[PDB]
Amino acid sequence: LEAQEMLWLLQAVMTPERENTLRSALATSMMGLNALDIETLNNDEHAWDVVVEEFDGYRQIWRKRGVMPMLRALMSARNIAENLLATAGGERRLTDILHISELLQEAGTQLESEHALVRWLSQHILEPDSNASSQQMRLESDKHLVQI
Amino acid sequence: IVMVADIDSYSPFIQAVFGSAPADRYLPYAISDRRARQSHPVLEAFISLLSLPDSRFVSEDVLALLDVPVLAARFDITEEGLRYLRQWVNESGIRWGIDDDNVRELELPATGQHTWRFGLTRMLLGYAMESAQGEWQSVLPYDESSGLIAELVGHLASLLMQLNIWRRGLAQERPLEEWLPVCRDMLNAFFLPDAETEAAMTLIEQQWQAIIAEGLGAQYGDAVPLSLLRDELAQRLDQERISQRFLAGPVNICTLMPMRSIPFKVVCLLGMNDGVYPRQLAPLGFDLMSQKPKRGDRSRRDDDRYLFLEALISAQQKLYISYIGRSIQDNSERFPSVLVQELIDYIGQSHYLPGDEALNCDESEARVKAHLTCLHTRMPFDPQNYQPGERQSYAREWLPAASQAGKAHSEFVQPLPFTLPETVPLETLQRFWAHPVRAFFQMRLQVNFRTEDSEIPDTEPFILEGLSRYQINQQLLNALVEQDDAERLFRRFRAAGDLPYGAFGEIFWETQCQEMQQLADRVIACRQPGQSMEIDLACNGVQITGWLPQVQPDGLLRWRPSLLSVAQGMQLWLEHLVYCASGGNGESRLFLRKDGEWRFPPLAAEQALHYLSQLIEGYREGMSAPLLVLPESGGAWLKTCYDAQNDAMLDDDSTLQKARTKFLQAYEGNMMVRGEGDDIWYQRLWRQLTPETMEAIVEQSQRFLLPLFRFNQ
Amino acid sequence: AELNAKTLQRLPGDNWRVTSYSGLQPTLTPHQFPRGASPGTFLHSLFEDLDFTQPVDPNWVREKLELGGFESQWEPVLTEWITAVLQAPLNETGVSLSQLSARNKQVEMEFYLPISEPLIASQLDTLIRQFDPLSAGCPPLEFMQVRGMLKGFIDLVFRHEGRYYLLAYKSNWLGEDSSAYTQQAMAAAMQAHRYDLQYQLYTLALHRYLRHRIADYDYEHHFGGVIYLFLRGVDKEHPQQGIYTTRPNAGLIALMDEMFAG
Amino acid sequence: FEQQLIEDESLLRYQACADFWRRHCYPLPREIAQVVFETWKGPQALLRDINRYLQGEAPVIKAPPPDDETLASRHAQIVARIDTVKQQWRDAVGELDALIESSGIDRRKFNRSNQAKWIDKISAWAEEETNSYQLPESLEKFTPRHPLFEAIDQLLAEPLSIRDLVITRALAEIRETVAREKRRRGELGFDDMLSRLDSALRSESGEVLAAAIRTRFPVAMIDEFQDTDPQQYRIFRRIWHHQPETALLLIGDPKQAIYAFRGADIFTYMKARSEVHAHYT
Amino acid sequence: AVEHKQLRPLDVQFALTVAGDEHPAVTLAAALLSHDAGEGHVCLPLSRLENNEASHPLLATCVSEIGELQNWEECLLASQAVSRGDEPTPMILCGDRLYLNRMWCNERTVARFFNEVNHAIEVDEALLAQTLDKLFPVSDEINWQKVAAAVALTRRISVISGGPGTGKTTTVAKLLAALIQMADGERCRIRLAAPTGKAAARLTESLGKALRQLPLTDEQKKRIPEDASTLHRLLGAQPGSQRLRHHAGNPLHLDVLVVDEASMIDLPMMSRLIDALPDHARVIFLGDRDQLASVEAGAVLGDICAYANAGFTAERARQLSRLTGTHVPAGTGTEAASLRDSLCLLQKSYRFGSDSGIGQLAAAINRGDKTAVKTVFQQDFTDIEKRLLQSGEDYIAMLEEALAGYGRYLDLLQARAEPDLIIQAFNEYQLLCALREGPFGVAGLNERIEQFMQQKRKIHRHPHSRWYEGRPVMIARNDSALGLFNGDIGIALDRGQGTRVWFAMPDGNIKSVQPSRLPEHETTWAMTVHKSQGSEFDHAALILPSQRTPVVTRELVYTAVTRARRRLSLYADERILSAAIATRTERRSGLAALFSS
Repeated sequence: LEAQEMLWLLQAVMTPERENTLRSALATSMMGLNALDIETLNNDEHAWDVVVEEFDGYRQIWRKRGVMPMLRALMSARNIAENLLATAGGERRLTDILHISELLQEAGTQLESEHALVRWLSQHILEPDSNASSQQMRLESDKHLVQI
Repeated sequence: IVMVADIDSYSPFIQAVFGSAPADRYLPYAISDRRARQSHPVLEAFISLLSLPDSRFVSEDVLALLDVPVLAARFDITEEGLRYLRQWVNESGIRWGIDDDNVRELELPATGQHTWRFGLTRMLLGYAMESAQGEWQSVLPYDESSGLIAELVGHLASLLMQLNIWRRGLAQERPLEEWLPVCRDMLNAFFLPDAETEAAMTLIEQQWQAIIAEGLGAQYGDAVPLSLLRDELAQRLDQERISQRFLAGPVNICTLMPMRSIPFKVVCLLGMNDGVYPRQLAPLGFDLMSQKPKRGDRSRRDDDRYLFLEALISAQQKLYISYIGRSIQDNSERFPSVLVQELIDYIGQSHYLPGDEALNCDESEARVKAHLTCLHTRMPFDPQNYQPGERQSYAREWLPAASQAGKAHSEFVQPLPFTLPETVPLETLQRFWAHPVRAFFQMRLQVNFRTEDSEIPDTEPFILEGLSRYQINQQLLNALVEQDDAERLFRRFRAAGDLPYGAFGEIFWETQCQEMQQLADRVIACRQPGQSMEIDLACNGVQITGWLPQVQPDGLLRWRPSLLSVAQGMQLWLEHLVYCASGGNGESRLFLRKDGEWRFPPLAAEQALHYLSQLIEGYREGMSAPLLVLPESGGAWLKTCYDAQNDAMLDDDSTLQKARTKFLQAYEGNMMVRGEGDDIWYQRLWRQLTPETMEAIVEQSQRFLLPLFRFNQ
Repeated sequence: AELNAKTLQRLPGDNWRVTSYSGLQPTLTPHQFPRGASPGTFLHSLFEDLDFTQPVDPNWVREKLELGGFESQWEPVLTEWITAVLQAPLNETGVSLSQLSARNKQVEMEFYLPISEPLIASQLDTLIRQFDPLSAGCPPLEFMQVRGMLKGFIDLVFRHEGRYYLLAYKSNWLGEDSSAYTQQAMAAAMQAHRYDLQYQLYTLALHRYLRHRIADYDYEHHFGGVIYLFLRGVDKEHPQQGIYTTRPNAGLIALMDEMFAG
Repeated sequence: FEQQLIEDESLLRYQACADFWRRHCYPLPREIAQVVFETWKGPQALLRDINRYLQGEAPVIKAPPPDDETLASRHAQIVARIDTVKQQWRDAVGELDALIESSGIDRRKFNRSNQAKWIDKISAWAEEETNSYQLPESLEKFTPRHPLFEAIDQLLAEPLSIRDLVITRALAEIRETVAREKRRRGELGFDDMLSRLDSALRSESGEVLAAAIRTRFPVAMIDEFQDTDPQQYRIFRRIWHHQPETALLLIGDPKQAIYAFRGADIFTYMKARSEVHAHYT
Repeated sequence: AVEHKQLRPLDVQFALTVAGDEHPAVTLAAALLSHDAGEGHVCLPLSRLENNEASHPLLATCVSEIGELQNWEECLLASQAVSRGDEPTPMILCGDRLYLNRMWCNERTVARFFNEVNHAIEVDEALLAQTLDKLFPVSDEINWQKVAAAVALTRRISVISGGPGTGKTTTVAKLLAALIQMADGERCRIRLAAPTGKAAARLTESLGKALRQLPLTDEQKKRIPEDASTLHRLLGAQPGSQRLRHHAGNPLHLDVLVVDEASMIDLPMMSRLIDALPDHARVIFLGDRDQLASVEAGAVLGDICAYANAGFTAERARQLSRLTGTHVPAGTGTEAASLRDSLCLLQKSYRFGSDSGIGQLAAAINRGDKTAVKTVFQQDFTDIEKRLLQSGEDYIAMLEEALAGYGRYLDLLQARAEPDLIIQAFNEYQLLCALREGPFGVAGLNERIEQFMQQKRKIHRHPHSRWYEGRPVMIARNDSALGLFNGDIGIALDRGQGTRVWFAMPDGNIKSVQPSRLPEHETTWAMTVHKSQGSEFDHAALILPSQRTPVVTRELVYTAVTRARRRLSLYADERILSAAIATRTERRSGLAALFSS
C-alpha cells in the first residue's frame, strides 16, 4: 500500500490544482490524519490555502532540488517519521517508505522529465517483477525477532 | 575531495544526501567526471528511431516516442492530445504491428486485427459512422472519436505512415556514401527544431558525420548494416564526460582518474569494498603485451593501486575511507578491498593504543583495528548515532524521531456531526448499501482513492477474463432476453477485436451462448412486460424520491451475469423494500449464474416501513462513523451461524469455529480469487484484522444483514 | 536515555566560485542570415579556423558548410562577405588583418584571474563610472560577492609595429537589416548587452599578462586599444560601420589591479 | 566482445510462446481447435506447463513424434481410430452373450442405448464412460467372446491426446525463437553462457581451447557440486577428465541437493561419483 | 475557400482508408466530404463536386462500365462505401447530397424531431388568455413576447428567436408563470439546459431575479426550477466513454425543458439531446437567429430559423389572434406548417430602440454593407465610433482609446478601493479580437497592453513574478469545486493578506482565491468573439486584422455589435468590413430539403 500512497503523493505534488487528488493523498496512512482533521480541512478554506501553498513549495523543491529533498522536507515538516516510529508496527512501513524513496531517487536521476518518474512508479506498481534491489529488507536488527 | 570507484552508481545517492540538507546545513557540491547525458528523451528517441525495422511496433513503444515533446510538436500533438490518444489506443485494440505486411514479414499469419492499420481504420470508421450501425468491412467503428478531436487521429495516422516509409527505407544495407542524408532527412522529418534541442540534434549530426568521415577515410567499399551504425552511435554518444566544474569551489565529486594527484586537506574515499575497487579489466586474451610484460607497460590494476597510493600521499590533514561492510539485503559480511586490508594491517602492526601499553601483538592490532572501525547503524533514525561521545549525528530532522517522544497514530474512526436531510434520494441509499466504507469515504469527507488505469497489454486477448468477459456476458444476456440474433452480436464483437482470432473466439462465443441460454431459459420463464415507475416515500420525516425500472405486475425481476453474492442480495432487498412500501404485492427475484437465486416474499407495508427506517438509521449512522458492515464476509459468517429451520442462531463451539473459518476464507482470499480484505478502502482503517474489530463487524452484520437471510427462499 | 543533536555554529564555506563573464551577467545577404547562438558559434569557429594570410578558397567554404550542415547556396555570398570583412582594416592607422603573421596572432587566449577581496557591486560600479564614458546610463547589475578565480576567453590578441591589440567578435545582430549600425547604435548595444565589464576585465588580464611576461612594461607604450567586430555590420563602402575601437583612460586599470590584488 | 546481460527472460519467452501460438493454433479448423482449447485455454497455460523445461538443458523426450506428423495428421489418425471402433460397434450391435452376474445390473443395455446416442458424428473428441462397461478385463472380474471388447480396451489403453505433439513442437520452436531474438538483439542470458561454453567445447578446435584452459588454470576446486547442471559437468569432464598435471576437487554433499526445481540434478552427481574412483568424507 | 484547398492530413488518410483500391472519384469525394465536415458543412452537394473540381473529366476517363458512370450517383453506388441508407456504409447519398453516416443519422433524427414529434397540445384558451392578460401589462399594440409565450405554451416544441436586449428572459419567466398557472393540479418538473456553465449561471441568476418579482403561491413556489445544467451534465456525459446515463433506454424524467443559447449547440449534441427526450416533454429553445455558429460541425438553430421569414399559417394566425386577443399577421404560402408554426421572431427590443445606433447597425449587418456604412456615417447616433487602423500611429491611437476606455479601472485600482467596484468597472469596457497569435490576436494585444502598462506609470509589473497586482485572468476549464466556470473573469490584487484573485460570483458575493489554486489562467485584456458569447459589456471595441481571414465574417461582426450595451468602437479597414458582410458563413445541410417535403 505504501507504493500506492507514494504514487498518490507524487500525483498530488505534480498536480496540486485539482483538489481531488490532494484530498485523496492527504487522507492516506502516511500522513496520519483523522476523519475530523479531513473534515475541518475541507471546511476551513484558509487551511486548504495553506496546504496548497506548502504543496506548491514542495513542487518547487521537487523541480529545483530533486526527489529526496522534497520527501525529506515533507517528512520533516509534517513530522510523519516520528509518528510512524511511535506507532506500533509502523517501523516496517517507514523502512519500506525509505526504500521506495531511494528507488525513486535512483530512477529519477536518469530521467530529466518530472512526470516520467511518476509514470515509472506507476509502471513498477503495475509490474510485480522482483529484482535484486526492489525486494523487501529487514526492518530491524537491534530488537530480537523470531526468524521464519 | 570525495572520490568514488564508480561515479554513476553512487552519484544519485550523493546528490540526494547533498540536496536534502536545510539552508543552515547546505554545503555547495559539484559533481564531475560523470557520463554526459545532455538530453535523454532526444538521444534515446533517435536510437529507437534507428531501431525501427528491428522494433516490433508495440503500442507502448510508440506512446513512449509520443511522450517526447519534439516528436509530438512535429506532428502538432499536444499533451491533452496525448492523454486522449492513450485511451484511444487502449480502448480501440491497438496492441502491436504497424501493418499487416509487418505481421506477414515476421513469419506470422495475417490476422487483420489488433494492428495499427486496424485501429486507424476503426477510428476513421468511428469518425464516419456511429457504433450502433454495425460493421462495414468486418471492422466495428469506434464511437469515441467523432468530432474535431479525431483530427488528432489524423496526426497519428500522419506519424505511423512515416513509420512505414523508413521501415521500407532502413531495411536495405547501404554503403557509407549513401548514409549521409539519411540522418538529416530523419531529423527534419521526425523532429522539429527548437531552442533547447538544437544542440542535441547538432551533436547527433556531428557524431554521424564524424562516423561517416572516419569510415570514408579508409575508403570502405562494401555495404554497412544499420544495426552496426546504431550501436556505434550509441557508443559514441555516451563516450563524452564533463569535468568543467571539477575545482570550481564547491566540494568535488568525481571518480578516480589515472595520473591525476592533487593535494587536498580532506580526502574521502567511497566504495572501497572488494570487487568494486580496484576496477579489474580483463585482458583480450590475444594481446601480446600481457604475455611478456616490460618496464613501461601499463595496466588498470597497477594504475588503480598507484591511484590509491597517490590518494594516501595527497591527503594532507584528514583521510576518510568508507566501504560497504554489511549487506543491506541478507545482512551478510562484505569484506573490503585488499588495499584497505593491507592498510589496516600495517596500522595495527605499526601503532598501539596507550591504554594497553604491553599486552600482546595480535590483541593490540585487533584493538587498534576495532577502535578505528566505526560500524555505523543500519537506519538513520537509530538512537545510537545521537548518543553523546566521539561521533554524533547532525541530522536535526531525525532528532525527535530518535528521541521517541512523539504521539502515535490515532484511529481514523471519529464521531462526526451529521444532520440527516429532508430529501434523501434512492440512488444515495443504493450507493451506500453497495459499499458502506466507500460511501463513508467518497461522499462524507469526499475522499475517493483514484487508482491509475492498467497498462496496455503486449498481446491480443487469447482468453476472456475479468471486466471484458463480464461486459460480453452482460451484452449477450441483454441480447438473449429479447430473443435477438446472437450471431449478429458475435460478428459485432469479432469486428471490434474483443474476441479471440479464428476458431477460439467461436468456441468462447458458443460456450458463453450456451451459458446465457441456460440462464435465459430461467429468466424469460416468468418475465412480463413492465415499465419504470416513480417512488415517493416519507419515512420518519425523510423523503425518498426515485424511480424503479422494469416494474412488472408479478413483482421485481432483475438479471445480472454474476455469482451468488451478498451485495446483490442487499440491492434486491433494498429494491423490494422501496417497492413494497407503496403498493406492489408480489415477490422479488434475482437470477445469477450457477443456479444462484435471491428471492424475497411480499411483506406488509408496516414491516417494510420498519425495515426502511432501520436502513435509514443505518445510513445516518454510516455518515457519522464508518459503518463496519462487511457484505461478503459478514454474510458468510451469518449464513454459517444462521439456521433457517428454527429461525434462531446457533451458539455451539463448532458453528463458532466454522463461522470464523468462513470469515477468514472470505476476508483474505486464495491465490486465485481476490479476497475482500485486499481492498484500498479497508486497509486505510486497519492494517491487521484484530479480533475486536472482527467481533464488531460480526455484530454489525448480525444487526443489519439479518433480514437478508431471514426472508431468503 | 537522554540525547540531543549538534548544531553548526557558522557557515560551512564562504562564497567561493570559479565563474566566467556569463555567470556575472537580394535573396542572399548577411542580414537575412539566421540569428542564433549556434550560427554565432559557427561564425566564431569559421573566423578561428581560417588563416588570415592565406586567400579564402570557395571550396574550403563549401567543405566547412558541408561539415556544419548549412545551405550550399549561401557559400558564394559567404566567401565574398568573408573577403570583404578581411579587406576592411580595423585600426586608427588603417591596419588590416592580412598584415598579421602567424607568430603575431594568438586566437582564443584562456585566462584565469584571481580575486581575494569580496567583489561588491556598489564599490565596483562607481569606480567603473568614474572613468568609463559609456556608463552614463546602464543601471548596475546585481551579483553576489565572488572570491576566487574568474575564467575568460579572449578571441584574438595580435601585435603590430611594437604595439599589442585585442579583438573580440560579436555576431548576433538580429535587430538591424539596414545601414543603421552607426557608432551610436553600437554604443547602445554595448550598454544594453553590458560588454563594458568584459572589455575592462580583458584589459586587466592583458595588462597583467604583459606585466608578467615582458619586464619593464608600460601600459601606455605597449597597449593600443580594444576592437570589437560586429560581423553583420561590416560594409564595403562603410569602413567605420562594423568595427568599434575603444581605449581606456589608463587610470582605471591600476585601480582595478589594486582592487583585485588586495 | 561486448554484450548486454538481461536479468529477466520471462518476457522474451512469453513473446516466443505467443509467436508459437499465433503460427500454430490460428490456422487450425474447429475440430482441432476444440481439442487445443480442451488441452490449454491459451498460451499462458502452455507456458506455465513448459516453463520448467524451456530453461536450462532441454531434456530428452521418450518416443517423440516424427517430424512430418502435424496436428491434422494426428487428429485424422485419432478420428479413424475412433471410427473403426464405431464401425465395429455398429456391426456387432443387437446381441448379448455375456452371462448375467450379481454385480452386473440389467440396465447395461441402456448404456448401450447411450452408445446408440454416441455414434452420430466424428466431430467430438471425448468418448463416453459406458465404454468402460465394455472392457474384457472388467467384465471378467464382475464371458467376453467378441473382439469388439478387445478393440474398446485397445482404444482405452492409451489416452487420445494431441497434447504431446504440441508440447514437442513448442519445445522445438520457442527455444529456437528465443535464441534467434537474443542473437538478433545481441543479448545474452545466464544459461546462455553455459550453452555457449558447451557448444564451444563440443566442437573440434574447442578441445584445444580446453587445453588453453589447462594453460590458464591447471587446477580446479569446485564447491557445492550438488547444485551442478549437466552442462557444467560435461564442461568439467571436457577440461579436467584424465589430463596430467591438473587436479580436480569436487567438494559437495549429495544429502543437500534440494535445488532440483532450479536446474540441479542429483543424477549428475551420481554419474560423477561413478566416474571418479577416490572418495573422501 | 483558401483553407479548403490546403488539405488536412485527416481528410487524406480518411480518403486513403475508406476508398483504398476503388476509383479516384470516390477518393476525391471522400476527401472533399471530410474537409467539409472539418470546416463545419453537414452536407456536400454533387453539383459542387461535378463543376468545381478540375479532375472531374479525368475520373470520367477512370471509370469503365456499360453505362460509363456519367452520373455521380451511379459512380458512388457502384462502390461499396456509398449506399442509399440500407447497408452500414460510412458515406450516405440519399437526396443528391453526400454526407457521412453519423451526419445522416443526426440529420434524420433532427428532421424526425421537428417534423413528426411536434404535435399540438390542446389547452383551454380562455384561461390562457386570462393569464396572458394578467401577466403581460402591455395590451395596446402588438407585443411579440406575448405571441411567443402563447405559441410556446400551445405547441410542444417551440423555437424562440431573438437578439440580446429584447427581454427574452422576461418572456421565459412569463411563459413559466403561465405554464404553472395553467396546470395547477398537474405537477411540472421544469428543467433548464445550457451549453456552457457561465451561461447556466447567468440563466439561474436571471430567472432568480425574474421569478421572484411575479406573485406566486405556496405550492407555486415549490415548483420553482432549481438550477440550470450543462448539456454534458444533464445527459450524463462521461470523460472516458461517450456512454450517456439516459442515452436510449430511459429518458429524463422531466415535464418541460428550456434550453437556452441554442446557437452554440452543434448537431451531435442536439441529436443526443433529442434521443434522450420522452414522448411527453415540451422543449423550448432559446437563442438568436443571426448569431455565431456552433463550436463543432453543424448548424441547427440557423437551419431551423431560416424559415422564420416566411411567417405563420392561416389557421395559426387566427389561433394566435384568438389567444392573444390582438392582430397577428399571417405568412404567405404554406411549405412546412409545423416548423413555421413552431417558430417566432422577436423584433421589439426593450433595452434599446430606434434612437440608438446599435439596433440599427445590427439590422444593417444582415442587409448589405452600404446600409451599415450609411448607419455609421450620418451623425453616428452618439453610440458607435469608427476608427481606421492601418499603420503604427493608428495602433498608438487605438491603445490611447483603450487607455481612455480603461480609465475608471485604473482609477479604482490606483486608489486602493474595494475589489467589487474594480470588477464592476472592468466589466464595462472590453476589447474583442478575432485571431489568437501574431500582431492581431489575443496574445499580441495582451502583451502590447502589458508593455504599454510597463511604459506609462499606470500598472507596476515585476518581470519574474507573473502575478503582479492588477492583471485580469480568465479560466479555460470548468471547476465545480471552486464555483468558477469557463468564461469568468477575475482580478488579481493585494487585499492585505497577499496577492489573491477576486472573482464576482453570480450570487452577489465576491470570492478571493489563491493563484496557485487556479487550474487555468489566461490574460483577458482582449477576448475572442467565440469565447465572449453569453456575456454583456457596456463599452465594446472590435479589433479586426488587416489580413483576410475566414474567421471575420457577417456573424462575427453581428456578435461584436450585439455584445455592446451602449457604446461600440471599431478598428478595421473599409474593404475588410465591406467584405465580411457579404461573405456569410453558410453551412450546407440537408435540412433545407427534408423540411420541404
